[PDB]
Amino acid sequence: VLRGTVTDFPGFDGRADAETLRKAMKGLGTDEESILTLLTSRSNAQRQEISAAFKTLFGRDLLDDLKSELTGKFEKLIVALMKPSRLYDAYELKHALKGAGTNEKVLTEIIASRTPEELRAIKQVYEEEYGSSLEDDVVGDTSGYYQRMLVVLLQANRDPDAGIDEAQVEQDAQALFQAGELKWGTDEEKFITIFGTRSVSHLRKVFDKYMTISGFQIEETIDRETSGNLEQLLLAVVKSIRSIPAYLAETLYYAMKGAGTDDHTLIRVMVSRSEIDLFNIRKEFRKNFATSLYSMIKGDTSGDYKKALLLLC
Ligand SMILES: [Ca+2]
Ligand SMILES: [Ca+2]
Ligand SMILES: [Ca+2]
Ligand SMILES: [Ca+2]
Repeated sequence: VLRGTVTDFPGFDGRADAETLRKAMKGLGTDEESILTLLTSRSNAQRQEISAAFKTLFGRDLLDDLKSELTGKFEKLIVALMKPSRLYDAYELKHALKGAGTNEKVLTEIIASRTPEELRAIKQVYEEEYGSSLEDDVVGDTSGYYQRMLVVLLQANRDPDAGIDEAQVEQDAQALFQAGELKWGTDEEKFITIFGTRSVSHLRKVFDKYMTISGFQIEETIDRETSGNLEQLLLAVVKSIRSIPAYLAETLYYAMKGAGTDDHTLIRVMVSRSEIDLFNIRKEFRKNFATSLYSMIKGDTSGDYKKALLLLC
């Protein structure tokens, strides 16, 4: 069952909260600790009510005020909290597509881990907000089978979980076996349909059967955690069919491991999942990585940015 770490604050008063925030901002400087503790303990819907209340009481726009007063990764994190939950994934998608080049990592990550229902809603908001079709901007920025696989997934049309046709489980585990042995370089079209179109429970049975045929897990054969956009996507889909919290816990782990931090991914997964499954991601993190998410964040981040992330966690 999915559990998030941010819920609605009981006893919420949008007006009183807008006043605290005004007082924190107003005058020389800023009180970041006041902003930080309030906005991490109100849900996203309550933050939208605070923005509305701030504007009725003061005629000032709350988010421009926050962008004025805050700086750096803390500012980026607060701005991300303030994005309406329904617009945020579409916002991240638009910013990976836009401009020169493209950030394929955010593309793989959101399209492979969002459910068909989330994707239909995202496609809708993206159009409404940006005028173009998510699909046309994706096609405009990606090439090859990576492009094809993304479009397949963007159709939000996986089969229903019902007819476990074990003959087609058999059949599909064979195709993937043969494809794995050829390093996913030969019959792309066959396996893009299997990974994009089958039901989640069919593909779980297919992944079990693959292992019984080969002796190893299917991600062993696709395991190049770098280099090759299609392979990175195949890996994100296999991982998300098994468990979307486990896959998102893993991208968090790799955002902090080594020199530096991928603060954009750390902010994106912490914020986008705070009210969906961040608790499940936490449990998966500890289980698969033998460290709690809190402790890795704490050693990897500093200042008010750290304080706010630890309160979200
Ligand atoms: Ca000020
Ligand atoms: Ca200050
Ligand atoms: Ca681009
Ligand atoms: Ca690091």
